[PDB]
Amino acid sequence: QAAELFLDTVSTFTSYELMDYKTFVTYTVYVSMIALERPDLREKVIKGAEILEVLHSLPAVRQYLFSLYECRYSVFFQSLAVVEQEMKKDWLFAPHYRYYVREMRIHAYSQLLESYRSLTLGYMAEAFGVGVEFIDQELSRFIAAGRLHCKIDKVNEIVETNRPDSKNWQYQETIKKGDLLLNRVQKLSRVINM
Amino acid sequence: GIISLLDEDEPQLKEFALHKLNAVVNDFWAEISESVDKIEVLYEDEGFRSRQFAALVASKVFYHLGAFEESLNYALGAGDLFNVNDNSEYVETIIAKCIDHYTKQCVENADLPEGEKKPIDQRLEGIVNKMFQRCLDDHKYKQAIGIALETRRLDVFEKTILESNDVPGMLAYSLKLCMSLMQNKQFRNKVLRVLVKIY
Amino acid sequence: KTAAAAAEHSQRELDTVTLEDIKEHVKQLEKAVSGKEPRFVLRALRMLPSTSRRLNHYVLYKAVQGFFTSNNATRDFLLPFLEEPMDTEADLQFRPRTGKAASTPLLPEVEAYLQLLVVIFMMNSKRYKEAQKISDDLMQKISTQNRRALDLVAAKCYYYHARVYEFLDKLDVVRSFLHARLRTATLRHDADGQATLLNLLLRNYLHYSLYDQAEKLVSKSVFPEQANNNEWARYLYYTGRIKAIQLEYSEARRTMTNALRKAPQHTAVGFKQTVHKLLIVVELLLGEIPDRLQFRQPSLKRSLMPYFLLTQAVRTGNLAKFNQVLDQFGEKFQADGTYTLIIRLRHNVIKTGVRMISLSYSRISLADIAQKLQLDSPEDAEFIVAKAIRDGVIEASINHEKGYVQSKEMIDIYSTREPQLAFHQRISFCLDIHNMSVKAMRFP
Amino acid sequence: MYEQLKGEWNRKSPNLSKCGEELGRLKLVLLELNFLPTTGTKLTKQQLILARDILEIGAQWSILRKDIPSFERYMAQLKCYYFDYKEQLPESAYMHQLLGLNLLFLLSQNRVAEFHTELERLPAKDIQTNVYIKHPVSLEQYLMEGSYNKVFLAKGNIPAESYTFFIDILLDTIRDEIAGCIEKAYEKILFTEATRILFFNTPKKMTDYAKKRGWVLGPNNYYSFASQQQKPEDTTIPSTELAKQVIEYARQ
Amino acid sequence: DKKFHGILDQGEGVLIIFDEPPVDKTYEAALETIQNMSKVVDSLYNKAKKLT
Amino acid sequence: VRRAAVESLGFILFRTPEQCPSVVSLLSESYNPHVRYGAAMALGICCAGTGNKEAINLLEPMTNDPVN
Amino acid sequence: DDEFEEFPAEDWAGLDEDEDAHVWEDNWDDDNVEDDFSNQLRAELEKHGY
Amino acid sequence: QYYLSKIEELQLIVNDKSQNLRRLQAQRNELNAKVRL
Amino acid sequence: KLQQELEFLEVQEEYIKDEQKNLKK
Amino acid sequence: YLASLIRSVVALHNLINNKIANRDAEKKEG
Repeated sequence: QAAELFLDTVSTFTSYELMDYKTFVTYTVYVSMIALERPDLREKVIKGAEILEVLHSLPAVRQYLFSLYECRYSVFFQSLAVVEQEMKKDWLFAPHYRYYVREMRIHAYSQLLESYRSLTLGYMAEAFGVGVEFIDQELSRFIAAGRLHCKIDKVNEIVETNRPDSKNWQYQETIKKGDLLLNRVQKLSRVINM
Repeated sequence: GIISLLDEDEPQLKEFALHKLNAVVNDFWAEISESVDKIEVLYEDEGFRSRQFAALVASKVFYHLGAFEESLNYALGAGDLFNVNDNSEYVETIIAKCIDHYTKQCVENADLPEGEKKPIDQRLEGIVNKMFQRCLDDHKYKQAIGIALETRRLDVFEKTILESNDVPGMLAYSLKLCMSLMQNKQFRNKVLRVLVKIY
Repeated sequence: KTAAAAAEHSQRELDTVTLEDIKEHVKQLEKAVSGKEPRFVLRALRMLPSTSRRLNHYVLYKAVQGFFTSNNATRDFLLPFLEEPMDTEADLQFRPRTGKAASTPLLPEVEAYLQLLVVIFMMNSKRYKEAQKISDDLMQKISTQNRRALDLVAAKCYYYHARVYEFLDKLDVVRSFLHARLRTATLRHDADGQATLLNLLLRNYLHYSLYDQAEKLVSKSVFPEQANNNEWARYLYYTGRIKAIQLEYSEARRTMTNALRKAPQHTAVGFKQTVHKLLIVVELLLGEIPDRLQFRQPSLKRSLMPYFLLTQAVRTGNLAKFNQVLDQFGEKFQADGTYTLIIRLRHNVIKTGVRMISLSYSRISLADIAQKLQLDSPEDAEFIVAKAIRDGVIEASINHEKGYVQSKEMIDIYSTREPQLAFHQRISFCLDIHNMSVKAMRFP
Repeated sequence: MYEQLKGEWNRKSPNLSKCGEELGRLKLVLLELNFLPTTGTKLTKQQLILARDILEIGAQWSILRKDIPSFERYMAQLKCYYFDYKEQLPESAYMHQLLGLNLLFLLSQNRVAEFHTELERLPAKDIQTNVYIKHPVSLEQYLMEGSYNKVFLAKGNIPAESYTFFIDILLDTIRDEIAGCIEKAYEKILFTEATRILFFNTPKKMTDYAKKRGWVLGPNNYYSFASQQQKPEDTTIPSTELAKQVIEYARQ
Repeated sequence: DKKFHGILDQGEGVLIIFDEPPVDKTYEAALETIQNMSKVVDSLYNKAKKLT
Repeated sequence: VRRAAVESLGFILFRTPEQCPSVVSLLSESYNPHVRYGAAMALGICCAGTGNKEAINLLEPMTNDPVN
Repeated sequence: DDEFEEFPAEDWAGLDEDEDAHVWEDNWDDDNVEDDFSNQLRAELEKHGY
Repeated sequence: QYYLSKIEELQLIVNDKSQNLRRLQAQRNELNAKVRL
Repeated sequence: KLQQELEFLEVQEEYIKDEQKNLKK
Repeated sequence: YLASLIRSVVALHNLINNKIANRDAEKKEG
């Protein structure tokens, strides 16, 4: 909801309200980064001429935004940590443990391991920073969190993903919503006959 | 569980365990409801001198289970202990079921009376006879004729008018019952033949 | 003196308002007797507790002396039992029955209500012996009179009777009364009365922890589906609690979430607290992660904060931290009766962690799982995964070489059909809705 | 009446002739008046005392003689007689230990509802003190959480009343449980795998394993048989339930 | 960017190319119908008429 | 058969004049005017000299039915 | 209308603060305790040498 | 007169059911008349 | 009196329920 | 999900509408 009503680059004042137009943009970049990973975001925000101009104004902000767009994790994680540090210095710090970096890398890891089947932990580690153990524990923590649809073959140190087909994943979504709405109609069956 | 005291091969131990079942029947239900197997063992153990009252508490077990008809059958097989007490609500329930059974059996055995009748149980006929006899002798003939007509006996109206004819308008009362209420001639013939023989 | 007089006059006016509420109740029963309608009776019983929180001994004696224009046993019982205050300046025109109204005998329904209203008033006054005597008179009168509409009254009357006897600790003695009225209800097909008596009986077995007898009776006693919503909720919760004690886990979670949904959302604060604690403990034992949105309950913050830490301990797999918090704030868990389960979760935390990590990993090392969940033993890790697979909670298998575990497979014949097979009861719900409509489309 | 309360049962009662004396005890003293009311009558209180004493003696005799019908009958009599809790009488001593043995063997009969409901009847009897009665609780706790061999070593001692045969009967339930657990979805079972790690180093248990259940021994290895199949599905019970739905909303 | 239909199996050093069947949009359309025909109605209506 | 079977029912059901209007709540209003005609005639037959007070009320709408 | 006080109604005796006083929706993972990620990545960079 | 009462209750159940069955028949009949018109 | 009165009334009403229900199809 | 449930929901809507109407009629008739 934030992004959908906040990409509008029509400011009531040239530099006011949110302390600047540059601060306005940084909020836009953060919100969009939380929003989505890489659909035709090239045609949604990257195509934005004012967007490209303000990223020219802020090189580091342009750096991580292009790093996410290019899916180059070696610079992405360092820049993502810089982003989290910057958000710490900001009063809009509400997702202190949920959606600073963990959600963005959940999107990034999903983007990475999708179109992959069995990418080795040792090589995905160096392609995504350093510390093979650090990536291994991060993957284990996020799989426990629920996202990163994959499993880890520890005896061989492999990342065997389980991406459902379009039919399979969507069928899973329908049975989930069927569960929620059976709960709903059972509640409504409670509402009746009383 | 007290079921072990009945599971012992000592007849005196069995009898001791099964005295107070008819007294704890009101308070304890779950323990007696689950003990159907034990009372079946006691019922099968007919060499023990308490077969009849074991069948009585077997009917009490089926009172707990909710099978009033099966409890009726068990107290039926006990025989003389079906009518231990004539004034209770469970007694009223079982006699009402037995009257319904007697009514159905009498109707079908009168619709097909040329032999091959379903065996009229001596034990069932005995308790039935006792129950409507006392319901006739309670000296409330505004309802004695009504329960008699519900019982559906061929000779019961004749018995009612041959006994103490309290409220002698009962003759006209049963007259209008057979004139308007009872009209299905196939089983009406019993009331009709009594009605013609008296009037 | 002006302020005190104004306050006394105002409270007397509210006392007269409550008397008019009781007078409205009397007119409701006059209409109910005229129309043979127990539904508007149910409305009267629904509206009584709303005004029940503010009554006065003097206004009760006013209603007693007014309604009992003709001398009756109810007035003779209330004269010594009801202790009205001293002389009061406020009096009302007590002449509701004149001529034929006074000549006609008292209605059994209003007699049961005055008796039930006295016993609620005695308990509000925190009296026991007089309350039990009025309640005994109520059940005696209801037993003697055999009208059909009285047993619907008798349901809630026996309900509150045994609730009083629970405070009296006669909750053991009242069992004979409960069973005797159960037999009468069985004779008269009084499903609501049956529902009340089993609920009282189950609470009796709860207070004595007589769970083996409770489960043996529940497994054989059929409960009415069309019973009252509150009685249904209490019965279902008690059934859920005893199944939880019985380790009937999937049935427990189904019953407890059904009971929570069946309870009124605006009321039943104590019932709500109990069901939150029940769902937290049972689902944590299951490993079914507790519902996070339930933590926003405004009435359960302090009780669920240690429960939140218990959830965190269950996910993590640590022992010492939650053992400390149990030693700190475990007394309320003992009062709720889940402390034996609490320790069971404390030692089944490893089982829950094994399930979650098995869902996480494809081929996890037995050494790795032992290190993760603080086993420090390859053999104990092998035993745990052996015990998980034999329980069938997870699909993790054992290969004594290194601990292999199979992965999933693409969708088969029945994997697309098990939702429709388990969900096509939609039309069964539709047909019972339609049948209820057929029952509930009376034209006049 | 009140004859030889424990005259020969305290020191040693190994003979079978004492069964007749016990039967005479049941006829005369156990059947004096009743065991139900226990309102007053301290004489009946002592009658309950002797009833519990002969029940524990019968329990010890039955567990030593290995007679399931007699032992179960004594267990049920013990439960029904103890159904009357009188707090003024001296509790414990006979209570916690016997209840632990009874519950432990009941779990060997695979009953958990009675175990937990008795635990709820005993709030602090099981957790605060009385290792006599928490020993079965600890054994079940370990046997549910993570242990097979650790359970065996834990079973090696009984603090309740010695009588280390409930551990053997639980050992018989866990050999059955282990056999089921290895008849589960396991991939392979070596002969040394079944013989060494778990238990039963080449006893008659080994012949029982090799002859009773499937998974025929290959080369020093038992292997899983045909249990998972592609199952080309005739799909007939989906048709029946579809017809059940059809008839369900073909009317009303 | 969904311009290709495959999965990169690095463990085998290959990429498994799969022909994705797109006729399964009935699935997503059905879910959208479930969402916008149930959520917008059941909660609103039966929270407005809480008492019945 | 429809008009016949909705008119020759009062011969049997005149023993229950209170049930004459009950068994025709659909016949007197049915889309078949002959069925409505039979229902009307059935109540008329089964109530010969009875002030039913209910058959009259249900037959009042049929006194002005559009079909002749 | 009654509050069903018969069931044990142990109201929460803190009455001090609402931890999630705003509309924030928490997750089971969101409440884990760590030194966020920036410090962890710095330690990762240090152990690799840069 | 108690089996009397039970038969009356079964009578009441039949009547209550037959209410909407009669009404449903009448309104569907009206619908068929409307479409014929 | 009322016994067979309600018996006959039940028989007739239970019948007419099923018969008028026969038109739902 | 979308024929049996939909029939159940619409039938439920009809019943709860009828129940509301019947309850209001019973309470406000007199």
